[PDB]
Amino acid sequence: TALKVLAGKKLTDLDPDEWAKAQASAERILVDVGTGDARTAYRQAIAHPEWLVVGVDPAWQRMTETAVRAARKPAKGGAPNLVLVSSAIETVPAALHGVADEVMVLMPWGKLLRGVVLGEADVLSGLRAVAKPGAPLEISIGTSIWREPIPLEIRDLPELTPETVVSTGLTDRLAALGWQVADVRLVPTETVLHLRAVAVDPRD
Repeated sequence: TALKVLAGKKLTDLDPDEWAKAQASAERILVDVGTGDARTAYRQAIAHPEWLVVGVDPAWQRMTETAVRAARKPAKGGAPNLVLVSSAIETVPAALHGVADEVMVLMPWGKLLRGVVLGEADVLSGLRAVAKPGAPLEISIGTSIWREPIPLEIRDLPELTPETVVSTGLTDRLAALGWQVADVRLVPTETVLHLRAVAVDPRD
């Protein structure tokens, strides 16, 4: 019920009332699903102190170094608006339901990457669950991963292009789970596939 949040190197139960207070005080709430070492989320947190930047990742021990520098005083690189949550997107806590003004999936790997490419329901629904209505979903995937050697988790999958996003039915599956595709574009450095969706009612 309380979020399992990082406090430096240790894991912590975040006080449900403090969690609500932080959201209210924030002008915008941004959720980074799949953070890695979460230093991208940290840079965002430092760049936008009025934003509540929530980093979500199951591998919480890789975020610890960032969590340490974030826990410091403001004069030494502290980011009190950064919240690193230990969780998978497939099984998100109820405290994370509908909290996001924006959901980002930047350079995913493993199940998150494969889930996004294939359009797995458990992943897409988990992404949808944390978003407020009208919230944008940003997915960024570097297309260099389909060069050899190709990572195992997308090894059997054809390269994701704007045309394949449609032809594979990924767009349909996003639509059936509450995500309305707004834009898809290749951006070259390495080409980066950008997908933009908006949180809506699940149709088909």
